[PDB]
Amino acid sequence: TAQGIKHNNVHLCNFFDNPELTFDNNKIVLCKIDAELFSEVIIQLPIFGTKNVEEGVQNEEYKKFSLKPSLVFDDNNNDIKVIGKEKNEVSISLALKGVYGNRIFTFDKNGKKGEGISFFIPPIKQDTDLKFIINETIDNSNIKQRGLIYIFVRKNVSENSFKLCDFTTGSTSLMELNSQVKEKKCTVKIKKGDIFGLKCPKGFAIFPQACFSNVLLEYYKSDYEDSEHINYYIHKDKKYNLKPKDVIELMDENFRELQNIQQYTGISNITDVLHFKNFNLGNLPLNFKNHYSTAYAKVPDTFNSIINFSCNCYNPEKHVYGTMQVESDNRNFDNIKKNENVIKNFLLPNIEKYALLLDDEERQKKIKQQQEEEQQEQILKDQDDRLSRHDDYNKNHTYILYDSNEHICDYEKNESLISTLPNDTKKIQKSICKINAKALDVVTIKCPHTKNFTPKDYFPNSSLITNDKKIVITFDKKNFVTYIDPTKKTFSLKDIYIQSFYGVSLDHLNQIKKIHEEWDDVHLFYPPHNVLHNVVLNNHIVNLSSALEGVLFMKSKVTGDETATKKNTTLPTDGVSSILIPPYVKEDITFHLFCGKSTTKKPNKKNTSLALIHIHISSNRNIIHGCDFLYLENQTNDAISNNNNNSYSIFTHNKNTENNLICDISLIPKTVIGIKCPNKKLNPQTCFDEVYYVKQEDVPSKTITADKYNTFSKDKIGNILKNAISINNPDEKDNTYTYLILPEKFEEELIDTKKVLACTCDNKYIIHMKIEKSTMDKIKIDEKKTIGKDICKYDVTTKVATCEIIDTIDSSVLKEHHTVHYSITLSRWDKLIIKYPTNEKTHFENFFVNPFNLKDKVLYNYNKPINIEHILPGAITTDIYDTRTKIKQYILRIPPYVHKDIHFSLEFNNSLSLTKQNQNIIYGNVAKIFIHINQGYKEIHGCDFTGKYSHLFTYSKKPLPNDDDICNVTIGNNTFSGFACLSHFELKPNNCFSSVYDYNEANKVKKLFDLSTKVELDHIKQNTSGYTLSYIIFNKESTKLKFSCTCSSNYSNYTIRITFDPNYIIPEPQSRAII
Amino acid sequence: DFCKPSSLNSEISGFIGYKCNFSNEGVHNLKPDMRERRSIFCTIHSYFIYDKIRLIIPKKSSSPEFKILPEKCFQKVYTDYENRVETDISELGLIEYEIEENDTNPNYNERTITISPFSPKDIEFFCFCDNTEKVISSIEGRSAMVHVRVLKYPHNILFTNLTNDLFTYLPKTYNESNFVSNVLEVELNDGELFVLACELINKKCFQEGKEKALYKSNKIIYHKNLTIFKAPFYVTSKDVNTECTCKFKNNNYKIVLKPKYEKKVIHGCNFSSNVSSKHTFTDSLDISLVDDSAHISCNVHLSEPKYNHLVGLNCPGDIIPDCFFQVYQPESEELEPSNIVYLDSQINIGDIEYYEDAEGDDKIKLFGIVGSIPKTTSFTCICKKDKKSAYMTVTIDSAYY
Repeated sequence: TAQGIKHNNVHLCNFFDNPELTFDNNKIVLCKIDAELFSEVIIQLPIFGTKNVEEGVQNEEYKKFSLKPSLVFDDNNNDIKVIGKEKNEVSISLALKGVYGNRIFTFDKNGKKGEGISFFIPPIKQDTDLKFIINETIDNSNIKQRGLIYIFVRKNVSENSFKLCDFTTGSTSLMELNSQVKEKKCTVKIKKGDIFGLKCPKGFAIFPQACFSNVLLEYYKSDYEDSEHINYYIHKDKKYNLKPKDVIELMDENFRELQNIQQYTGISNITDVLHFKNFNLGNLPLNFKNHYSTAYAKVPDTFNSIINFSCNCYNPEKHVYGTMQVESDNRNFDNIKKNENVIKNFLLPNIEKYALLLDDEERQKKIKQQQEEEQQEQILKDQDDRLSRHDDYNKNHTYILYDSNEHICDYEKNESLISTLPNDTKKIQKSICKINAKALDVVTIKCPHTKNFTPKDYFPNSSLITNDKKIVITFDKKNFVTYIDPTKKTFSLKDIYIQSFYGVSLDHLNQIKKIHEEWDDVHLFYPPHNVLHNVVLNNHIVNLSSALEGVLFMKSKVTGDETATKKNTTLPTDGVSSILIPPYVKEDITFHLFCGKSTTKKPNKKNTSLALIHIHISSNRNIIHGCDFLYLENQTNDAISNNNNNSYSIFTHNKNTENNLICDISLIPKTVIGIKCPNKKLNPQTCFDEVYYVKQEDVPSKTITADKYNTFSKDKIGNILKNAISINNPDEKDNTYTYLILPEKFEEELIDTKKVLACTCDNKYIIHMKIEKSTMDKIKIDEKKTIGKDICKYDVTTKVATCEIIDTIDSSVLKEHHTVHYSITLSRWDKLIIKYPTNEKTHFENFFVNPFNLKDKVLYNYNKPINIEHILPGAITTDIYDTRTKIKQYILRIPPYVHKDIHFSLEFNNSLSLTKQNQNIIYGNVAKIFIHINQGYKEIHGCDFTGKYSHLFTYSKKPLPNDDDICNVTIGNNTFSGFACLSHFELKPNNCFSSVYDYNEANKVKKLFDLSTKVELDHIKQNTSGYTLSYIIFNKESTKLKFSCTCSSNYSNYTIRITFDPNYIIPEPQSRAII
Repeated sequence: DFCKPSSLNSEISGFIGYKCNFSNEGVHNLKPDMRERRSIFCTIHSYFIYDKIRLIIPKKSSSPEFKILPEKCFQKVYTDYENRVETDISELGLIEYEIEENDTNPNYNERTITISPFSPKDIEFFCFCDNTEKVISSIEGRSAMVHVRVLKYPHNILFTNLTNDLFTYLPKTYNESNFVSNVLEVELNDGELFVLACELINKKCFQEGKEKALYKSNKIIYHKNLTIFKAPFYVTSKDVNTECTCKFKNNNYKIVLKPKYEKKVIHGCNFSSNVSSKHTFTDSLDISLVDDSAHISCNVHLSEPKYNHLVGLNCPGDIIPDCFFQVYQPESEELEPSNIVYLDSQINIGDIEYYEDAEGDDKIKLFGIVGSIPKTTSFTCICKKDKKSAYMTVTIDSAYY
């Protein structure tokens, strides 16, 4: 009857290799844990039954142990199990009030594998009794007990002080999220000494990682009630604000993990600076596919000031995420310098063009020529266009490679948007810069200056050595270098979870608890360093190296002075930096970055201003070419592990017939390759300046070696004849691979057919750049391009208007109209339909669409896509797929009302498709579409409930908390009416106006067709912006009846009263906007 | 049944509309934006019958750089657009007008002006919203202007007085003494504006009648105890009985309005074989009796300083586009949908007196022109039936431009 190995902030009871609690002792052997305060609880039990872990430490003498249950202990892991009265078990996540971090671990040195059982305590208000047994199993009648365990978690919280967002269930539940609904809200309110927790549903993971140890720098205001002041360093009651050494700064050749863990980091230290009791699952949460990503933390007792921040769940399978708002309820700023006094401002960028083939002085002498030509076509459309701007350019021009541009959001220029007002110091400012950048565009952001950390180490190295730091721990497909107490085996996965931020090398670990590390600069910034690397995401931090695959960090340039040298991308050290937007991007998710300023070294919201910057990046849908060597490593992992079903990569990864080291890549124009090799591991580093040539000797080339690529002779073209600009700067050790591209036209003069150049990477894989006569035949047959300007069809009795598309670019037909442009001018209420194929239909197996979606990515400016609702609100969308003919159709009915001249373009392309006829090859073609609308007529006689639609509906009801309305509408024949309600709302009755109440018939639900057979209908259940709309038009109805609808919600209701009556109260003014 | 005239224009929820919005969130904001560079004119060139023209501006506390010129518009307005010469709006000679300044919204300030059709002379006043001084990275803002050319109504005013108040500036052609047996009957010429003064009128004053089928284009509005009745440009019969009831002095006064019948020869085209219909057309070219799908056309032309003409088209079948709310742009070798344009913009007149009728399968589209067009204009309406098409063209070469 005693206690165990309770270790205050850590809890452990090791029965595997602990002399205290091992079978070696012939006396009482048991342990007890009074766990508490969001701290880990480790149980390191012996092997129960022959398990596939190791041998020797699990010899025959040590193998006769067994106790129920012997469940799965490999990489696949279920919730930790706790034994009960019946000698059976129950899940620990329910035995205790919501356990998290239930993972198994083993020791590696000398193969001392043991079934380590770690789990982090959740909020608990009572003393919970969990009891185990430890039993020896030699054989029947020889089963003898030798110990037991007893977990006795204690009270540490109260129901009132604990707030939780159980995202699994509720109106805000994230499970129901789909392609149409992406996010739902939740919040936790915490006053002095409160408790907050997060629990993403199964299938989600918590981001940003290390939360809440480091969180957003949103708000920071002091409170007079505080009893202890703040220091911002490792001193006082906090233990953070130091940087790693032996994980990222000290590397060796054998370290191959550098680019595989650049996922999420770089968050600020405020919560640590604020003494917050932060607990996190590090960068590797539970196996969330069958577990809940959960975390907990507590408000510090001695600290009562104001802070704001948030963290998010995430899942890319359905583009669904959930935001978690965290704030201090003790908001002691409700009257001074709060959100009301926070001035909101906006900024526009300065635009230039990147030096794709130019140098420094060219920035002033030559890039003007590049800049002064692109916008001429946009000017032509703005002014010259009168009917329709077809693609009449068919000689002496190129488009794809010339669209590169550069954008800059300088705040040192616009000091007013980030600095305090010179005299009106009674307010604080907030600013937001918007950049609508596109592919092949360099984005460089300028902000105030703030520098990085500077760790230190000290020790009297003499007559002493530290050789007890050689051990690793393996769990969940990964091996970690960590440390263990020699006797008590007291450590933590929390230490492992934070090991991404710390490391130990040599013998210098003297007095770490007292550190006052500071930056070399004073100004506040978020993130502290490399903002363009750890890009902000509004209220979320992510690393751009892995989040945006293929991104290149471009060197900063404050000034090209006489002392200029090879600078770097480090921000905000010099306040300048640059990145490149890859042509291919996984998703359209936008990114941000924060900038700030202050007066002294210890400032806050009382003496600081906040600025924001926005840069948009386009998505992509077509897979890249090239070999991903890390994908070959993933294949070897698939050999290693079995639960890697999600084997998805963004590269086609062309495969040789028998060989894997070979990468037979064909240099095809109008294609992008993605050969992925870490940093400059590509060998030779001068490649392709120095390459090795092998010849077509073996068609499969199964018998090849990478080391052979060292002895070859080259006398063709030359060595230094063509030079390009720098596109890889290894100064940042987290840079991506080089990019290779080609223009719209290609030349056949310099090709070598029966020989291939090669380069090597990872010492195993071989790159092969080949060219085939098929490409030359394709270009020689496709160069002769014919363009036809056709017109569409229509009807007036039905008010229909549609074009013919699919019958034009068939690749199995002889072409005399290799390209066709379709322009069709429409008006209000016109139902446009677009028929296009996919990359599966016969003769269309390689069809792709540009822009990347007809419904949400149309073009508004020349070669610059934008959503339809951003400039053409109230547009109905319906994308469908045919059952048999593999035909994709879209509906693009124009909104009833338009206030300005409108003309947008959206194209198609089938040049990648071909077919074989009579042993001859017939290739694909290209097509384009243009639409013209102009203003509308008889603006909607209804009411809007979203505000932004104020120019489309007569009434614009801006929603307010617990609002009510009576939208009475009286319309006649040929009169347009409708309403718009928020998507999150529910239409009661459903499907209005399709089925509506009756004003006079006791609000009886009546079908729209039954009410009047001449009523055309069209509905928008949801749209991208998040609104719901309904449309109705009456056409020559010989009756005057009434009906009603109602938009309803928990905190908002809107009633629509409708009566049909011919009338005219318009003098036809039709307010004339010259635009 | 009976209510004061002014109450008939308040029977609407929310707002009545017809606002020149130049706020930051308005129709065309003046903020520096790369998305637009052209000038802004919310011009409404037309007669005004107590019509509401409203200017929406951002709050100065939110946009101090946003200027209002004149600062008290519409209380003070400009008369010289090029020179911006400020004069009090009352000095313009506007008759029985009123202005409002509504600021019951934290997001914007509203200015509303109502103008009566009783100005003795044509009045043109301008208000300017200037944001070009917003120097953001040397990106100047845009300028907006509200053009309100209050044209004196181009017809005589037949005013009848049945109130205890005096209208100083009205002709006062008729009064209570002219009501025989509490009934007054008057004749109105094509387009004449009839005005009745009465404190208590029926809600259907001049809105209903016995033979007023030809009188429906009227934009009947009520204000200052006055009921304004804008006669349509064209009628087909003399007996167009439009009735109203006034309760002045507790007496059931009856007012009857009828046209000064003079059928206007339509300076248009008639593609229908029914050349003896209720309408008369200058040009006629029957679609029938035409074989081999032979196309027909008729080039109608008009040219006069002032226009009191009737232009329209009569043809069997369907008109593509459905004239006259949309008509083809004449500039094309083939007048296909690519040339679709609004007639209100094609001939630069928004006061077109539309008049549509149908006889069996014959679609008749007519519209009246009063005044003059600032520029020479032309339009074409195509009539198609089965396999044959008829081309209608009007060229209105007014003495302008």
